[PDB]
Amino acid sequence: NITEEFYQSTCSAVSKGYLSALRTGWYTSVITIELSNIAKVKLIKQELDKYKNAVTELQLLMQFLGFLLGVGSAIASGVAVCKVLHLEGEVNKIKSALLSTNKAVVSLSNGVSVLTFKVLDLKNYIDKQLLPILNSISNIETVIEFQQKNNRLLEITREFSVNAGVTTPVSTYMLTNSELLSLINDMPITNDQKKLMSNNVQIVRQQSYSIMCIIKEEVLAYVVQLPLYGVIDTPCWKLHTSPLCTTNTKEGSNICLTRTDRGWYCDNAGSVSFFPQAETCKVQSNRVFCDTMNSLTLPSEVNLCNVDIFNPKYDCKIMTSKTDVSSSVITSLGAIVSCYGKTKCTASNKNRGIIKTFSNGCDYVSNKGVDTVSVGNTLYYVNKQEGKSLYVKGEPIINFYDPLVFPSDEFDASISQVNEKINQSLAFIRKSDEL
Amino acid sequence: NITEEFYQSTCSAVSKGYLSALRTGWYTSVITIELSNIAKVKLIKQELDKYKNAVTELQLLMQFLGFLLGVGSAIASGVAVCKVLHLEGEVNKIKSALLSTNKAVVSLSNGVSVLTFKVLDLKNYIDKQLLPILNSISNIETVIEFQQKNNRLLEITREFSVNAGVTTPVSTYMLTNSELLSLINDMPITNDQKKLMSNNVQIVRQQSYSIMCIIKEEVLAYVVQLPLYGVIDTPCWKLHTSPLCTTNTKEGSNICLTRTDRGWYCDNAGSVSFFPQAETCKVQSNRVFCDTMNSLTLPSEVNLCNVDIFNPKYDCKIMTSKTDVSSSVITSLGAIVSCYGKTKCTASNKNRGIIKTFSNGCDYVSNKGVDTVSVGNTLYYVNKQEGKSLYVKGEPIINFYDPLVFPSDEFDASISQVNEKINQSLAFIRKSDEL
Amino acid sequence: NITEEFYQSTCSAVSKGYLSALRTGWYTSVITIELSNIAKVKLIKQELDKYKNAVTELQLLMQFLGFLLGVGSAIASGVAVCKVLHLEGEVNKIKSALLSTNKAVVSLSNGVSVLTFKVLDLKNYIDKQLLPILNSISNIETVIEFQQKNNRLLEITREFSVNAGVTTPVSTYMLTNSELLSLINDMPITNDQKKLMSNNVQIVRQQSYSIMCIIKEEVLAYVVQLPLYGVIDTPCWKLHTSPLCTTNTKEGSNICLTRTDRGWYCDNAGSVSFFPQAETCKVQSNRVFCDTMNSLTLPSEVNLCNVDIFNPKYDCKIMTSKTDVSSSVITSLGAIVSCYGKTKCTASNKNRGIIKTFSNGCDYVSNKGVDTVSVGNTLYYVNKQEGKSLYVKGEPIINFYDPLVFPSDEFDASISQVNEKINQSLAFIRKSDEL
Ligand SMILES: O=c1n(Cc2nc3ccccc3n2CCCCO)c2cnccc2n1C1CC1
Repeated sequence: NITEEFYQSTCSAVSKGYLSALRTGWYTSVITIELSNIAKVKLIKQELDKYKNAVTELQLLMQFLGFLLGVGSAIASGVAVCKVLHLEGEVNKIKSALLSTNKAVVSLSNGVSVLTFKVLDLKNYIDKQLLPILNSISNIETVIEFQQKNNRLLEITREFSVNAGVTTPVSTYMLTNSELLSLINDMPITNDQKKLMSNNVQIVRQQSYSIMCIIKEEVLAYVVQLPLYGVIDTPCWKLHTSPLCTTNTKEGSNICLTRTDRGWYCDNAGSVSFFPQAETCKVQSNRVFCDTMNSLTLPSEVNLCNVDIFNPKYDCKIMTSKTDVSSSVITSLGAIVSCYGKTKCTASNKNRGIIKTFSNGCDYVSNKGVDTVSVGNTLYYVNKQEGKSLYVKGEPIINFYDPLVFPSDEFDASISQVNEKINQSLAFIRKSDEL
Repeated sequence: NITEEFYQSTCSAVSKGYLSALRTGWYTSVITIELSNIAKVKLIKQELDKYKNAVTELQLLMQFLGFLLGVGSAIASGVAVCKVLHLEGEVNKIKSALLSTNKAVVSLSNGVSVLTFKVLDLKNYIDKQLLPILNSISNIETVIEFQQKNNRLLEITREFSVNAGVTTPVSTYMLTNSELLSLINDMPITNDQKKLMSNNVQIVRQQSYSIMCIIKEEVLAYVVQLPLYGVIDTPCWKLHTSPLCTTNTKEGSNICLTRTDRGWYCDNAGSVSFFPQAETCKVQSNRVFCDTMNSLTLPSEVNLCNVDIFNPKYDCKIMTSKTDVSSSVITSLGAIVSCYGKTKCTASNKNRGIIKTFSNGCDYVSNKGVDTVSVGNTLYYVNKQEGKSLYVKGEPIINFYDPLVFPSDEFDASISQVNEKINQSLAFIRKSDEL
Repeated sequence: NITEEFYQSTCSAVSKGYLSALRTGWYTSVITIELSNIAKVKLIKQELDKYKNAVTELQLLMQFLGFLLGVGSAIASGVAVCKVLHLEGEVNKIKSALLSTNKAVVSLSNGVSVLTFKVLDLKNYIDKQLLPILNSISNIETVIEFQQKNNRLLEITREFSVNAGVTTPVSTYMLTNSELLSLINDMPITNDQKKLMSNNVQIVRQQSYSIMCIIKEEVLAYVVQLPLYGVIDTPCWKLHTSPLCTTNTKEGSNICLTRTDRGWYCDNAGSVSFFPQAETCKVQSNRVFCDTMNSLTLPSEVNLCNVDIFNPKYDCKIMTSKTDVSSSVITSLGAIVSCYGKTKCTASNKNRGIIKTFSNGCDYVSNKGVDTVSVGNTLYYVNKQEGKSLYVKGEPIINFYDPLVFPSDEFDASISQVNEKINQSLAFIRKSDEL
């Protein structure tokens, strides 16, 4: 299962063992609620005005390397469908197909065959239960049943109200679990995809959008926009990097280097999907949920940067500085510690206290027997996930650089770019020498 | 209406056709709820203890270029009013003016004439409905009416609880739609401003704050802080930029350049308001809602950077790198595609599939007939907004630069700054030549 | 109390007078709800199916200098406990200890002695109130009491549903105020710590996590993860910095410099905790709530950068540019104004209007008599906190630099790094001179 290697030479760690679940596409579907246009009945008269107020609100609704990412439009697929429902006869084409069945496909005269779904029939209820008796007296409940149907409308309306028509995650009121699962059952997708979504509906919900579309002809329509997971069960690995600095006694005489390529990496279609912001990803035990909108597509060679950062096949990205501050990175199965200067850095067991005091430099410790890590005044709990760690001994590459000609304000840089800068300044040095 | 030009020479696009709605100021108003200090009645006894618990909770409450932005204090206007209500007699000055009318102006003895507003009178209700009968028996409902008044208190209290006294957006419980609209009617603002806010109350709500102020003398007061839109119906345009790189076969021999000045631009008072984070802005069809807190004020000359980026009147901002990664930017009426290296970049129609395969470089495609764009493993839906696009053919300016003396780690840079760097290094070259 | 000095020489301001409250550790505790496994009764039959649906949802849940910060794992302490509850007999060890008392310590056979707490006993209720009568008829309410117990379950379930098992802030449904306060009473902490948390429960709530742990053996368990405030009542001060530029008439001939070390500073354990993102901190009157996860530990010498930025004991961090844009920073007791170019910058009184027009450069004004500040098209309200300001006159240090050899794209830089860059280029100049 989960494993982790630490590289002393580059102050970085890789956690492998994970399986992908990447949102690669969207599945849109039109969700409809049909509406009515209007002593134990005083309850019903109350709920009935809660009703009109919701309808009223609804009508008011009308009238390091992350900077390298592109810029999408997350709900462009859903709004594309909404804009079509505004065509005339298009709300009736839906209203007609959803007469004798609660789920139908409406060819929207735009290209898409959209799955339409009537989740709530208030129009029918109010007109075939409340309307005949509103012409004084109430039976049994009924009162209960209406309060339940209606409350859902109020919840949906409250969400669209506070979010100005677009919500996420998709609540159980936008789409109940039984509705969602039947939607999943009728998706043109592999059985693996269906079981993945069913075992993780709340994650699925979190990657979905609900877009308020239209109120017209006693019908409320919103578009639910669900994730397509086109990439599933491919290898994933997370890269943790921390500043690697020299440790000369004299303050400010030090140089530093950080691999800037931290994030999630997943094998994808012959390339590797890279996610520079490792919080656009959510881990569940050993399954990594990601969104390809927040990714770059890179050559698979990129993994060579961990094995060997000076390699000729991929140019590994680094940043440089003279800023030797202490800090820690909490990995999947341990902790990276960049201890510099006068800082007090330790690792501790819950019951025994400090078991390791860190030297200046960059070091690593596994969660096996260690509960917390301390850098300066910052206490970090480590992840207590079960796995195996490997410490890969090696000379910190920062020691291979002469501080005199080291370039120290590079951010969008790399190993070859830095060497190029060094060569250039050694050229100048050997040319003034001959003077 | 909406239109868009793409500039091949600078890998950028401008969407024009939009109308401004900029929050330029705040409108504060004190909102008050008067409180009471204490078999079908067992319901009322229940709601009455829900009441005391809310009061209890309430009392506990007491005792690219974005880095160039300034730093405001969003609720400083509202807290300014709150701090005054803590003066003595100031809660009574309010409580006295709101005796026979539900809406009054209280001169707060600080300068401001604040609009005071009593939205809920629980004190009166409990003491003139529940208190006389609590001395055993219940009439009719009444039970219903109290549950409704009280539920609002509980909703307001829940919001102030989970947000530690400051909430946004302002919910329909903080301020109902009928209350908000009457507030809007009595605002010292132009009719255009009133219709704008009325046609978009949920957006208005989203730009408002609710600040819990005080509980004192059987009175709950919070300050609602509503947006003033001082700039309305002025031209707006959004700028989309993407990395422009050379495309030499040999990996890593390439240079790149990105216009760093993407964002919203709105004509404002003889200058142009620039919003570097184009998600501090929300578009509704063709109206752009923005906040001037998140803006810079620039010369109107800034638009010349699109027509002609080498112009003498404004120095256009760019960043440089050697990092030729592929990506896409989804514009208002199409997509910009920066395809580099081995990446597979295409555009597709829903029903027909791939209709264009992109060459290495920077290119553009309109939403007219194109539904999705693909860069590497990333599928992007384009916006299906109705508009007209224009492709402005031109030589990519990156081809005008000799890679040998190109400065490649500039972020906070510009066209003239880069030329200055180039001149300097050509000076050195022509001085070593004469050796 | 609160005071503020402005430094004209470096365009910066320091607000002192604050007292710390730093989350330094976590306090975890297992919270349990015991569950049942199954005409006025039609209400109860309703609430009973709301019940089963919640249980159903719950079971589905199973199966400038911020870039210098380290990377923690916020809920690693809580999940550590959760993973233990999944051991066998571990849910029964809890269920057994919580038989005759509602609060017990369960030695989890892992090391920790965790505080276990049964907040809601639905199993007992349903089986000792509803189950004997479900074998037709209902007494009194009871109906009310069940609706209240059950509603809490539904609220807890709704939160865990929409947040996929991890929530924050911890709601009054996860943990009521009376439960929280008893938890606080039994914490191994100083009386100062207890009074601090009791006077600020909503802030405490905002720094807490609730982590859904397990459903097993008619028991629901979640881990509430509360903040430990190990540092309390130590001096804090916030640093405000703004761009300091030259003001030569000719556009683009100017140089700029910004102290990049803005944020919160708190005295902590012989060092100083620095918080580069001053919105990971929340002020309540004069108490600063912070999280040490978002901090660096620095030498106490760092405060010398305000007194004297050219000092030999700490190297003060600055960034440089040629980008002279106007902006403002709203401080605790006034405003910093960086006015450059053609921008219109003013300060105004509510009742009197413009009382100061700013010259080009960097200037400051206190909240005493000033209500708003205007830079370009941006209106800023100042904070109306009561305090004393001091303007420290001084030559802006930017005027000490020759523009010809000034390094203008440094971000991760400092005063000594810049001088070093200058010396190097003056070396080259004096060596070409002798030619
Ligand atoms: O995003 C960046 N940049 C880009 C960058 N370069 C610059 C040069 C001069 C002036 C400003 C510059 N900025 C803007 C940084 C604004 C952060 O709030 C960085 C440069 N050096 C070190 C870390 C950097 N990061 C971190 C990932 C957050």
